[PDB]
Amino acid sequence: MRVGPQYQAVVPDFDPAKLARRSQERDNLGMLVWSPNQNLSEAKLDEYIAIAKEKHGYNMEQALGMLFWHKHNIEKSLADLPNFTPFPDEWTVEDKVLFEQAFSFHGKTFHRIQQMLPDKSIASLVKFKT
Amino acid sequence: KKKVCYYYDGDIGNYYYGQGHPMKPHRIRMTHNLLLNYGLYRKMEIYRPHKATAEEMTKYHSDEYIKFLRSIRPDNMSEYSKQMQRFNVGEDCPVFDGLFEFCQLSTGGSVAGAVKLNRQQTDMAVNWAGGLHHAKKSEASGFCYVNDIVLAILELLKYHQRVLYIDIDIHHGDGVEEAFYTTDRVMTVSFHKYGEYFPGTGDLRDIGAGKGKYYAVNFPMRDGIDDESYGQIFKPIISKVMEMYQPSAVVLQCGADSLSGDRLGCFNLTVKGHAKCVEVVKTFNLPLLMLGGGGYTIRNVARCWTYETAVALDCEIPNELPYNDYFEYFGPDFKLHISPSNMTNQNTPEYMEKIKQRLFENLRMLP
Amino acid sequence: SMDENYFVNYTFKDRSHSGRVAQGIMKLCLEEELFADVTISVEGREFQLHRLVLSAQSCFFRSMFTSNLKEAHNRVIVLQDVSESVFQLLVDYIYHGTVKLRAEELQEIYEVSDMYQLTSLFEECSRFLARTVQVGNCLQVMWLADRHSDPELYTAAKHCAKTHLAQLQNTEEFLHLPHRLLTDIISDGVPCSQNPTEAIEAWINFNKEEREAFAESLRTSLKEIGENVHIYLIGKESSRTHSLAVSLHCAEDDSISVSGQNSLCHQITAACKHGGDLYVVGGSIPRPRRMWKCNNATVDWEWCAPLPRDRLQHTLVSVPGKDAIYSLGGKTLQDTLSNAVIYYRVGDNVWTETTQLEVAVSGAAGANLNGIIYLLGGEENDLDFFTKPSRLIQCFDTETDKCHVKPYVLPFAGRMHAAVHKDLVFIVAEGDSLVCYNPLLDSFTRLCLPEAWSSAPSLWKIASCNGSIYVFRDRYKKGDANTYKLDPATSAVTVTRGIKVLLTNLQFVLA
Amino acid sequence: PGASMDENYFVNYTFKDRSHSGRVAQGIMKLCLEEELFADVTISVEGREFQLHRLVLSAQSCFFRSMFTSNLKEAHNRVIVLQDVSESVFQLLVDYIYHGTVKLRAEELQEIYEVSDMYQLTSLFEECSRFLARTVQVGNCLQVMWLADRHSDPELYTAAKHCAKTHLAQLQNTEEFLHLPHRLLTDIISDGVPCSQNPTEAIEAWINFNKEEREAFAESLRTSLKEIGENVHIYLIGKESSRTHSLAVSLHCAEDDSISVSGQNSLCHQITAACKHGGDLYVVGGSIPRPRRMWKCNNATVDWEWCAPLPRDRLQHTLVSVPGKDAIYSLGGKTLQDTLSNAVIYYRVGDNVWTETTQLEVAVSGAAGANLNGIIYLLGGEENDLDFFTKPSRLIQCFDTETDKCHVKPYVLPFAGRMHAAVHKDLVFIVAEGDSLVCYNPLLDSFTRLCLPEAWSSAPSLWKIASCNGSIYVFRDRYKKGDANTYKLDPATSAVTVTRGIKVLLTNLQFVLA
Ligand SMILES: O=P(O)(O)O[C@H]1[C@H](OP(=O)(O)O)[C@@H](OP(=O)(O)O)[C@@H](OP(=O)(O)O)[C@H](OP(=O)(O)O)[C@H]1OP(=O)(O)O
Repeated sequence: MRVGPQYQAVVPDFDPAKLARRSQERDNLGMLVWSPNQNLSEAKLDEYIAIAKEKHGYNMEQALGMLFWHKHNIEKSLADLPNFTPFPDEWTVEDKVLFEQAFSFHGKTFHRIQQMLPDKSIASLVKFKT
Repeated sequence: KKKVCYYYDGDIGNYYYGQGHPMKPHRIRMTHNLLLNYGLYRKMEIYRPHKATAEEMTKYHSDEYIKFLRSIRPDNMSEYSKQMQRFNVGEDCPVFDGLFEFCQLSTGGSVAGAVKLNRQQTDMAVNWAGGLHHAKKSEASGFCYVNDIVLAILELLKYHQRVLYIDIDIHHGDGVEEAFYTTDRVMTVSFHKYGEYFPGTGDLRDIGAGKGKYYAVNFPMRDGIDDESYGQIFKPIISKVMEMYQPSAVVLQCGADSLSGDRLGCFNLTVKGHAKCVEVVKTFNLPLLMLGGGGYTIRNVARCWTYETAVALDCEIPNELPYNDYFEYFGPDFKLHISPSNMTNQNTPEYMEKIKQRLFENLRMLP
Repeated sequence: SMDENYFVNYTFKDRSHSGRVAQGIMKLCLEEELFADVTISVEGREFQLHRLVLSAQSCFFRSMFTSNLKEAHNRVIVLQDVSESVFQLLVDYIYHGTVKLRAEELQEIYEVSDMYQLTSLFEECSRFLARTVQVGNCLQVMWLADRHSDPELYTAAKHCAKTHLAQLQNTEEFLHLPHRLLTDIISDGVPCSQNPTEAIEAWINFNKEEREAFAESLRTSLKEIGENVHIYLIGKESSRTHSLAVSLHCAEDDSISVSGQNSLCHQITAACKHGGDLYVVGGSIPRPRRMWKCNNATVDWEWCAPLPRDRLQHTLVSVPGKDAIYSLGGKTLQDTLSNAVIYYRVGDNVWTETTQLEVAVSGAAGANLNGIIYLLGGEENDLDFFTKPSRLIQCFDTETDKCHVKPYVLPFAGRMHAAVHKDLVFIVAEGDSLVCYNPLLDSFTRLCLPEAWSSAPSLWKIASCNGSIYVFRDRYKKGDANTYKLDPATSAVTVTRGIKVLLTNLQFVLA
Repeated sequence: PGASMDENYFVNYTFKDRSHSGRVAQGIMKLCLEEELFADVTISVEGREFQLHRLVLSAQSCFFRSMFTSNLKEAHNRVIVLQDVSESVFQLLVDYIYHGTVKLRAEELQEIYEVSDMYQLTSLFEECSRFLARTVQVGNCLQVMWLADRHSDPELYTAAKHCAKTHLAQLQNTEEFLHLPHRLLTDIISDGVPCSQNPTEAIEAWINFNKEEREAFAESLRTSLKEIGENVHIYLIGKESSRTHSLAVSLHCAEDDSISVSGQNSLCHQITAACKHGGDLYVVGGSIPRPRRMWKCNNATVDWEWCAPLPRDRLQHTLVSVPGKDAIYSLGGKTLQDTLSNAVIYYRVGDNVWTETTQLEVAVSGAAGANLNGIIYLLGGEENDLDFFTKPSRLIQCFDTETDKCHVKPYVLPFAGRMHAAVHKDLVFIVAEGDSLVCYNPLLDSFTRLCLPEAWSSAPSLWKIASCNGSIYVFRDRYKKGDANTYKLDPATSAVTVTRGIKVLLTNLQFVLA
């Protein structure tokens, strides 16, 4: 246990009046992606998720984000998914074969795998069972 | 019927510490998928955390340390060898691609949750990407570079006179205890394994220095503690701390390396015995910030954090895991709840009672 | 003890009585030889002996003297099954308690000790015979142990006979041994390289008139086993910079060969060879508590339970008797010597804590002798917050979970490597010295190593296999597989070949 | 114990049996006593025939060896009679020779002593001499001194001489002292007698007994008559109920079985340890958190030259004085960090320097200390367990001040916790809570236990013990109103009496030092 000014943190000064003063402004951090709605029915949500899945390959997260986008209204969400379908990472069979060969040569060193796979970022290699 | 907020960034799982490093940022992606497929995702507010700027980090950390963190890359490790030696970066805290972005996301989730709790806009805030409690003011320790718990508490201290920090990681929360060692505005309670163990601190005789004396509680443990003993010792201590300290906000660090069958831990807890702590803390009706921590058997971490998030929402989930993108990780039982091993509990009732009585005596000296 | 007080009356017991009595007996009956009441004539030489000592040392002479007969009570006793030299040896042992044992007269002393019921001498001669059993006397020693009801000598001779069965077939002594001894030989499990089937057919074809009826029982009890001899050579190669674990197989002619390899992707702080598997402990320096297990068949690494504590330079000892791996001593990450003892149950995959060491050491060498762990050398705790080389021996008795410190000390101090050959521990340290330690007799013996390699003060590692000790060099010069084969009986070293894996560094040698 | 080179365990080596001597002894005992075989000599004592073995007798004694060898007529004789030994004494000696253990009694002590000296039974003779010196008193001090003169025993001679010198006043008019030899009287007087004995009157009476021949010896006695001061002291300090100042009381107890106050001193410092070295008091004190102020200033020393403070800040440490090295040892203790300490330091009175020494095997605090001929015994105290707390201890530790080595005895004390020890005649008397008193014989590694009067045992009161001239005084920590509860114990007959007359006003007793 080290005690010093370069080890401890500089806590603020207690301001009883300033506690319940500034909690309405300044900066709200984070971006809202989904918010529950009580008026929404469970069955309607399940049906919308199922149709979004077996209509354009929308997972639960993407369909939920789309529903939040259109003010939690299913009708305007079932007629907006085909406008912009979210094509996922385009991993061609050739690129998968190169990934397998690079893994065989080098292993889990994605830095070396990127040398022979320069079109893919390291985050794409880490994201990419058998 | 409280309100729970959830912070998650989709790219947090694509950061790789390195080959053979026990720390896998992928345990949060599987937790998120289990939450999505269990139906708990639809029950809370979901936020995309902001990237904490370097100026926000230097509220606690030194400017030189944050500048080194921002400047170092795996490509230019040659010019910084003295800096890496000084800042404790490279051996166990490796230099990997996207290190600073990982730190920014982990810190931003916690700071945004603290801000949300400050404005009375939520009753609970969850961030499983945070909880790095080993980082020091000007150096890295224990797989951690930036201490986001300290910055989150510093955000909370703007609005709350007293903040209580509880740590149920199997390791001592040395980074958080050191930062708030000489202040009484934060009381740091820690349950940990002691005796020739990482990080080497957390003695029963460590109670605070100067103005913050008696405001640091430490409960050393032995090997193989189970659900019954942990429940017997957790609720009384926490109730006594509530009675004496009387805090206004709580920060709970739910480290999952105290579970049974961990790759780096030696306790014998289960998922239910881990979430009993969350159930007990939730009964005091104080603002709560639930953060992650350790945990090196990844499927157990996912199960534990999913069950704790269900506990926070006051929602029951079946023992049968649903279908998710990582269904092959949870085989062959495909159950949410785990079973304990057959290790012996070295925490005899006499030892536990002596430690509890000493802690009770220490807590009664609070001004 | 309640009415006893040192001011009126109490019981005084002299602790030096037995030693004084023994010394007086030796001094009176050796130098001056008075009060001789009996005469023993062996091969024409008369021994003037005392029947009190003879009856106190053996039940044979006690029953001869008490229950007197015609021969044992007239004037003299004549013994005809013992020669003069061995009888003089037994007289010296009886009167003085110290005897010089030579291998040239070992069997005769063994038999006569069995006849005269000198149980301690009998046990020592049996241990000597089990030490020095070889191919040419294997079946003779099996006969001797069977006739004299010696279980341990029987198992030693039978173990030596099963591993050289191929060479035994062409011998008449194997063709002439009866059925039962052959069942004991076969049942234990003969290695496949010895061709047990050919031996069975040869024995059954030696005389087919009254032996073919035994074919079914002999074939049914036949047992084949894999490769039970193994040495592990964890070290660093020139090309692969992570690590390398190399397996070694030793044949019946004492030659090592490489039987596999497995690269290690982690950094290792301790290693062990429980059974036929390899256990490594490591991970990182702040937390060196992760454990892995490897098998030559699987070519993989299975993670085991983590250590309850993280220490550096701890000792890993395998105890097959209780099926556990022990971790004793070590040095914590705060530069503090540790005295904790923890063991790992292989069947349960659980670590447990035991009683602590009397003295906290680090870097010690570990050896298991029939369920007893010996901690040799290492690093002791110096008074001025420093550490100094250690030269003491600690004895952790596994069965009763007790620890003791031997009053005597090792010839050398510091870091050393130990290997268990037969019932003895071979220890090697820096300085071209090889020490054979006998823990039952509390004695040491030095084997002189040639000074050709004294210029380089490198570490030395020793491993044993089926009758010889292999000595390894830590600092291998380029293109030189320098391994030497030691024969303990003649103390003659010999450069060996057959190793073609360029291991620049030798970190661990396991059994 | 080096590693041999001419011996290897695969060719030839030397086997030594470590169980040979015990087996030989057990077989000798069995054959000779349980079955009575191979007897070759007969010894007749007072008409009783003993069937013994010449080998066992000659292996134990040189008298019997020279008696038996004797290669003439007197060697090969049927029955040999012994005339200077009684039948019972010879039975005890035979039991000792054959079994190695004997039961010693004070009624036959002198006979066994003489016969063991005659028969060259060295260990039995030494044990009998220690027993004889243990139980010497006025009624046999001169007789024992003359007894040790014929047998040339220095230790017993000095013990009897000290006993006779301390009680010279009672022996001055006795009949035996009148016919004392001149050399014996010179040895008694020249040692240094207390001033209360009046040696001048004794020598005058001795001269007046025979003035014709002892007149020439008169001058030598006067020249060699040296006297000494009073050093038989008990230093007990304590705190009064209504006063916050510790008062140190010095006591002098004479040979007349009476103890009285010799003086009082007042100290205003809280005291954590104290010791009695020689005739003066040594006190260790200090204020929190610096309790290492060794005391050099008071009205008895009138000096202020900074007695060397202890180099370690410890509490509940043991102060044991070793007059052989003129040193005071501070062993064990508990440090301010609530951790037990195993540090040993000593303080040379002439050097005035504290020096560190080897550590103890275990760390204890509150352990009783006793010095027995240069060996320090730490008894009881508290030891760590459940490794953040302490547990009462029942361990014994030895610290040889000559070889500077520390050992832990295999056995343990019959009780555990906080104890007080007093050394009385080469024995350690240990008391604790429970009204049980234990006598410890380190040489024989045995305990004996007396039960102190349990009439008042419900009170949570501590017991202090201090030896004085053949009697043991037991002090009660919790004194009653108007009752100075002090008990005098005589260890020979285990009779505990009451010693009203000592006017201690100390309600609480902190330290009792002797
Ligand atoms: O040796 P480590 O660096 O500690 O990691 C390996 C492995 O990683 P590598 O393939 O890079 O060696 C992990 O797989 P990934 O995380 O890379 O997919 C996997 O652990 P998880 O299952 O938690 O992902 C495995 O452990 P396991 O045996 O449980 O598969 C773990 O350890 P090993 O050294 O035992 O292979």
